[PDB]
Amino acid sequence: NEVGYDDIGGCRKQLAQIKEMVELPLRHPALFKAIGVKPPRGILLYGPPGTGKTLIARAVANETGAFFFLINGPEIMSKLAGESESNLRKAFEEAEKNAPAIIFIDELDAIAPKREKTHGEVERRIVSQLLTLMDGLKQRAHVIVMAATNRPNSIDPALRRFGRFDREVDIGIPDATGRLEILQIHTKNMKLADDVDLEQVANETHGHVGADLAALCSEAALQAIRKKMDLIDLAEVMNSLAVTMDDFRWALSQSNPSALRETVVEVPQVTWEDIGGLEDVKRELQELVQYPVEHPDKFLKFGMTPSKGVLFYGPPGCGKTLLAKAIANECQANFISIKGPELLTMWFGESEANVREIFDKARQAAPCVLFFDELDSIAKARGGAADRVINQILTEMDGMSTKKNVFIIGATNRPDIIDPAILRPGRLDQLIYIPLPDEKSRVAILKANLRKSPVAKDVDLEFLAKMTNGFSGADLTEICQRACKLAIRESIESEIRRERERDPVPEIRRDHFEEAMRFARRSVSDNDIRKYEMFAQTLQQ
Amino acid sequence: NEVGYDDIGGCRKQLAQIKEMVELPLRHPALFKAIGVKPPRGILLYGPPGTGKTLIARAVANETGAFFFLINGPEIMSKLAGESESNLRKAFEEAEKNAPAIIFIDELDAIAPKREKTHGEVERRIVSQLLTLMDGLKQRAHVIVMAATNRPNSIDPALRRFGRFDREVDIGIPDATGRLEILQIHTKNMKLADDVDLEQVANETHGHVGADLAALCSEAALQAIRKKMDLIDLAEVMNSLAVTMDDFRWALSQSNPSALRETVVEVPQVTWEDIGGLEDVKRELQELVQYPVEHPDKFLKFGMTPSKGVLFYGPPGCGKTLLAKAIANECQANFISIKGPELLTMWFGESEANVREIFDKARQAAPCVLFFDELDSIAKARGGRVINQILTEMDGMSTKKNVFIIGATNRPDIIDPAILRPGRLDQLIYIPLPDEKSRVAILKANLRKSPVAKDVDLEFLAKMTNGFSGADLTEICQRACKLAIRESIESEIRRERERDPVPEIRRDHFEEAMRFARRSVSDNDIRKYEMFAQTLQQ
Repeated sequence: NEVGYDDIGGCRKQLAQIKEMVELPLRHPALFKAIGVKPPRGILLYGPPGTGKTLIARAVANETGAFFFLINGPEIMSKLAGESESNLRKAFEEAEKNAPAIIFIDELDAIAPKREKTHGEVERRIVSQLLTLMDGLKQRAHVIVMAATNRPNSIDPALRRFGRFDREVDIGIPDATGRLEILQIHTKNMKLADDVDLEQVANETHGHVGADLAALCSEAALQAIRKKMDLIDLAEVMNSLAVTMDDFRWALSQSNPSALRETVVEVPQVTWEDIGGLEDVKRELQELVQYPVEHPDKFLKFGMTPSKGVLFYGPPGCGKTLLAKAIANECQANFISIKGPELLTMWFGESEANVREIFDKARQAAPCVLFFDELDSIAKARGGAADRVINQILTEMDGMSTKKNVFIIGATNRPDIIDPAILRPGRLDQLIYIPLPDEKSRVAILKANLRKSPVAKDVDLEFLAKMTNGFSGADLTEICQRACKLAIRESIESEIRRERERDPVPEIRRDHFEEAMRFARRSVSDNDIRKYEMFAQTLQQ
Repeated sequence: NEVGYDDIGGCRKQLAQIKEMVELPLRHPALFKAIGVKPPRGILLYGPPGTGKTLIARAVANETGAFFFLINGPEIMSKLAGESESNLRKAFEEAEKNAPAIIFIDELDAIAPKREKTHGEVERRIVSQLLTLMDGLKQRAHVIVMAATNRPNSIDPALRRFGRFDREVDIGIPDATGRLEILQIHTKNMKLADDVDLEQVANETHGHVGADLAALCSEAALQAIRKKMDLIDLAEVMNSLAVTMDDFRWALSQSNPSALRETVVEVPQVTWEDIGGLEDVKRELQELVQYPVEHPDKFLKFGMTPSKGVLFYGPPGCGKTLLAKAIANECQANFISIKGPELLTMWFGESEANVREIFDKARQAAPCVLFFDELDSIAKARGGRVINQILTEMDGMSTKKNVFIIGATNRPDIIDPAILRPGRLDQLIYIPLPDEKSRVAILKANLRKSPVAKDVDLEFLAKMTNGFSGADLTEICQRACKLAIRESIESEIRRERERDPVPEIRRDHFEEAMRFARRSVSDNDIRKYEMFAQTLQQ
């Protein structure tokens, strides 16, 4: 036993939560009379698999100094019939006499799956044996258990019956800083050529696993092996560990992550400078999520509970999406975004428990903001009514208190045919129309265009911002892509003349901007803007 | 064994009923030749898990003084195959050898689910052995068996056949004062700092259960442990039992609700001051609700037992919802609200069979009034199933045992051609757009749970909103509250920026919120409701 905190760390919030929730037998054995009962009587761990949850349990039992005693879960499935209760009853009786015991089983879906998966008799008998051993461990000298599950829907809800397995602590995936921590710890073994800071690697990667970052580190060292020709039993590499930034980018091009397409949960990094204008609107969207978190006395002063979200109907654009990202960044709260295709999956695909799973993820990862987009798509597809999604949405938000403040940010192209029921109070009625973005917002968009972009003189960004009033900010990012395409068309094409004969000029100029402002279009028409301003008739009841 | 009867509470009506039904072994065993048969044979216990039904059975066995012997159902499933009759016939013969015996079986659905879900043979061997034991206890010296079930439909319907396990006592989840009672129990063992009276913690923790309140009272002390920097094995962490209201609202902020999104059954604390006006309407509603319950002599005078509910149509407003809550408050009856998304869930999604269980919970929860909302949304979603079982279940409901069905409807024409027929809910009632006295009651609801002072002209806003809605006037009240809070943030930001809360909304905030409201009803929308005032001289 040689593990530590930092090995599979990075997820500092969840590891700090499990630090606060597990340390109660550590140094405080008689405190259970003061607290009344231990909140750990079994701790469930759902997430994308293989994220070092087993090493998380090993690390927390190392820091408590308790008898860890890992039991491999599918070994019970690997035992023969009639003796499958061995190494579980024996393990629990071993942990009964050893009072500092933090039990960790793993792959509980092998042991205790969904009720549809429980065909056969020995599997449900193993399930019953484990849960009866668990509630037999009532207090029983401060012994707890930990599990390793995919998601709570895939396991037996009889184990999720409370009084046992009541703690759900959602390790999930790390952020760019957490992936930087995992990448730094896994590169403690190796040595790099210092041509990369590895924050660009951890920021560039998306949806990976800590074991997948171990695979990236292994493939970078493998590329260091692959570059050199086969030395005759040589330690010429063992003193010259020289993995490069080229090795890391080629490893990133090769690797296929596993936790891809799972819904991300963590706070994003926008820091409010992408957006501009709508100062009372941005103050309102700041306050509705921040002051429930930062000033509970102010909503304790007046007990009238504010709404738990908005509806950003308006023109199609990424400004509402980046605004909703920066809201959770400035609140420093978690963020889950469920866009249009995922909403269409419940109507085309017909799995309406997914809405329950998304809101359960939102509740379990509180404080959080649920961003929703393209909500009219399931209704405009019907046109050319709620249809299993919107009624599910109203079902979940009705069962949603102001405590565990899940925030619901909608985004809609057309407010006419979305839902009559969302306009009523008690539901989510905040018709915050963000307009087509004006000149200050487009200057902020141009400032965001400078991010990860070498910039110099000669560019007339103010002239383009003055011309493109009707062109939206998402469309201004589109013409930034067009000008980038025109620059990339001629950058290395300039120096390929040198190689054809035998400077990169890494700056976009104004002629590329003029060609890009010739080529494109605009993503709005005025006959949509008039029905956007149709809601300005809201004067008097 | 240390649990007293007063240790568990909350469900006062349910605990009174189960003390009424279990006490027949207690002190009067010779009463069985007077009553003929013992009315408990098997008592079924449904409800969400974590409500302390094991504690309830232990406490009722402790006040009875009977041989309890609780067994948990999955321990039978934990045993080896072919010897699983251990702790089943052994347990029932152990209860046979001791006459005051109250068997409690925890998690019956792990033993006896529905029979088609009992794939394989040994599950129904165990279920058959248990039920043959159940009717093998014919009288057998006053033994009865209780069983912790999750839901009545989830267990085998053969197991609830009249003769074994036919007493349903519908424990359910507790109400707000029941939550206060369980909170007082869980804070009896510990001590707080008395900044909160624990009513203000318990009157909003909706959808929570006794295990949830145990989690609240545990994590409040955990927050108190989190408050100190470090105590190195010393008794300052034990004597300073000083958890705060901030710790309790933080604990509710870190509370995962177990039995939320469930049909709640509580008495709703409205007390009639929310809605005024409509003297004839309120007279006939308290007539048709309370007087069948509290005056059965006048309804045994004559035989025309009236309708089992009414229909409310007109504009979409919260006044009829709080009205339906307040009538059940005034009769002190239970209340289950069936909402629009709940009714729309079954029709597009094919969940129709749970209507048979919602009406079953209604029938168990009698006397009660059922509120139904937005029933035309299923009707208006035809152009862009479930209601045919509401039209079956109330038709299969007796003239007594009130389960009164209150409907909420936008368009009164499109709902149902059969509900206006007598025998069904033929009492069409147009609850109108809210008028001046109703809006005064809306202002009374606005100043309810609100800090108040002078510079208020709520009557001036009432006269500005003369022929206009009151639910949108409540929306005006949250808009003015939102205006007052954001200017009540800037009052204290100068003290923190340079280095009073003003807890009353002023009149300029209300007159600014006047400009951010819309007519919810239209004049032709009023006219198509008022066309149904055609019921006149024949």
